[PDB]
Amino acid sequence: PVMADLNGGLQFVPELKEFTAKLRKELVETSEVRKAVSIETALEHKVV
Amino acid sequence: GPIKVELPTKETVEIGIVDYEAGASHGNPVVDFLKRNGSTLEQKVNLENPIPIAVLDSYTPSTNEPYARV
Repeated sequence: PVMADLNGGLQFVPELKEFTAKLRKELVETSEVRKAVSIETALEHKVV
Repeated sequence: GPIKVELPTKETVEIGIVDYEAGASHGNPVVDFLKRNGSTLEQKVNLENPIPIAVLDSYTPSTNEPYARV
């Protein structure tokens, strides 16, 4: 019986769960911050 | 105006300034932003129901000369 590992080296990263959570948190935070800043800039422009 | 932070002792201490300056504009964006996001702190706090005190009658004088002079 054979065990093929087609994992792409994913096992070598330490704390893969926490690192993936950090990546998702960074992307989500950047997206939400940019969206909020854009909305507030738009509202400031419209009121001005 | 000043921007202050609420310390753990419920004391507001200045930590910044709001300083908005603009030429021709249709409104003040600072007030709109604060109204939309924050909450308004009203010093006056209404009671659950009004408490009537009294209904009083006052007769206005015929002549306004003494009040005008005083």
